[PDB]
Amino acid sequence: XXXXXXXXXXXXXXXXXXXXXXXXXXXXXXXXXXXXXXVEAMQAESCYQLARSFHVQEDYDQAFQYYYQATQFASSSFVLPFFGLGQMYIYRGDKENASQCFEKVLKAYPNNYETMKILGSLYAASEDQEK
Repeated sequence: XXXXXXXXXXXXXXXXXXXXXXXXXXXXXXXXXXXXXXVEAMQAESCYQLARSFHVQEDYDQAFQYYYQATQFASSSFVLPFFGLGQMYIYRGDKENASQCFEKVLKAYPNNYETMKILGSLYAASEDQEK
């Protein structure tokens, strides 16, 4: 109602479309937000939504690349990217970097049930008594 012109607004629209099941609108909004000023290497939401579209489709290589790009883009929302990206390590067969990303996510937000469950499963599968 206010104005759909904006990189952050485009990212929010893409996220709301990807949550509502609409990958074309998400891709278009991501491209428009990456093309527009204010969002070239300062917005994790575009590459984050691209990596989530690839993750939901089981495209973990491009999803991991877009997750790393989003994590390099915006640290202040890094609980969102690395929680995906370490899960891409779960796709890769690398529990160490996955546990590192999940530990960073847990240090950012210690109230996440899903990240806590994933870290518990990873520690029970591959961790010693000191962990």
